[PDB]
Amino acid sequence: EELVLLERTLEQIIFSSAGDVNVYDLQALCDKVGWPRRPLTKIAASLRNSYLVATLHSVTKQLIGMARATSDHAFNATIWDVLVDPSYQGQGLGKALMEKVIRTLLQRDISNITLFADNKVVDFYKNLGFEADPQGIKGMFWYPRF
Amino acid sequence: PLPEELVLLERTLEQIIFSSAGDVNVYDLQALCDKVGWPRRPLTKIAASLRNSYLVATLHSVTKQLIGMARATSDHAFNATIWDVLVDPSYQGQGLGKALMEKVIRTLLQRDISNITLFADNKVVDFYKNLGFEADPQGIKGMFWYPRF
Ligand SMILES: CC(=O)SCCNC(=O)CCNC(=O)[C@H](O)C(C)(C)COP(=O)(O)OP(=O)(O)OC[C@H]1O[C@@H](n2cnc3c(N)ncnc32)[C@H](O)[C@@H]1OP(=O)(O)O
Ligand SMILES: CC(=O)SCCNC(=O)CCNC(=O)[C@H](O)C(C)(C)COP(=O)(O)OP(=O)(O)OC[C@H]1O[C@@H](n2cnc3c(N)ncnc32)[C@H](O)[C@@H]1OP(=O)(O)O
Ligand SMILES: COc1ccc2[nH]cc(CCN)c2c1
Ligand SMILES: COc1ccc2[nH]cc(CCN)c2c1
Repeated sequence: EELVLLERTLEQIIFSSAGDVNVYDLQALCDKVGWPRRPLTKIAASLRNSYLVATLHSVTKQLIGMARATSDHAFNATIWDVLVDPSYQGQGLGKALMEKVIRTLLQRDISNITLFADNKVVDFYKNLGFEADPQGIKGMFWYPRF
Repeated sequence: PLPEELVLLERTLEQIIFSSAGDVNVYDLQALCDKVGWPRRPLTKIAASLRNSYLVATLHSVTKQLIGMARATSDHAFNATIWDVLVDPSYQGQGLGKALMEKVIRTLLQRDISNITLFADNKVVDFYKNLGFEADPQGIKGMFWYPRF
């Protein structure tokens, strides 16, 4: 559940599966990457209803990474909202976070791990093993507004 | 407002009721899955997936026979994903799949989930395009981790 990813010095990055994510901290994190504000009670509703909530913390605690997944607790998991503090990207942390996400889902016996990737991020997930439109399957949205 | 359960159609020589009540018997479901050719899954895990599905929607043939089902997970606020849309082959081609999906979308809209998603086999993509679903908007790709299919 908890786990020290790395340690540096001039700081240790901790990965957790607890979901101890305070919605104010996550609102800050989201703002840094330019995601639009959303009602904290709705954010909190979506975290409370996420089968998996994974976090990166930089204890010197500061939330610097998150991923989450909805699942039907049996067959299928979908990964929404993975993000790493901009001051921390390029350090291999997005990779680490995802890698424990996939492992934790595989341990809970979810064999169908899916996501929806934006154009500029598809190649980061292809590296980790994800494969777009396998055998022609297509991901579809009802009247999107992106 | 769309009620929890309602009657879609009336024919004789049988009415067809939709419901989002979610009370589907895992046995009946297992048999419907057999008909469409699906391999059988462990009942306790099917039971777990229905239990953990935000929306379970049924089509029954009163005269109760399960003839249609769709389900969706969700995070209760933002996103929803529709899995296992299926209709008994004897009742396909009647507009029942179309009817079932429209109610699913409406229910998810009423609960104010605005991001409604699914993953479509190649053969069924046009079916969902008819209903307003758009594939790969803005380059977004649906991805799977090491798919075995
Ligand atoms: C969630 C969705 O549905 S879409 C994804 C949402 N994510 C976002 O775009 C929000 C902001 N993004 C981020 O937080 C980060 O850019 C992330 C999560 C995409 C990646 O974080 P980073 O820390 O930059 O990635 P990390 O440092 O772990 O790099 C991992 C590997 O992927 C590579 N990589 C990083 N970014 C990208 C990219 N945009 N495209 C391709 N490869 C990339 C890195 O080079 C590295 O490769 P290597 O291990 O082979 O050297
Ligand atoms: C579940 C997923 O996420 S992927 C979908 C997986 N589903 C399956 O493979 C299970 C087996 N297949 C089925 O259950 C059925 O084919 C369904 C549910 C897809 C369709 O059910 P049906 O009752 O046959 O559909 P319905 O009668 O409502 O057909 C509606 C319309 O869509 C059209 N349509 C039906 N099947 C298809 C198809 N495969 N591709 C494109 N259009 C189709 C029909 O011709 C009909 O035309 P209309 O525009 O005149 O109405
Ligand atoms: C509503 O959540 C989703 C789902 C899929 C998505 N693809 C791209 C984005 C933009 C943010 N990278 C996004 C958001
Ligand atoms: C072949 O394994 C998988 C994986 C996910 C699936 N969803 C629905 C089905 C029935 C066939 N479409 C299915 C099968």
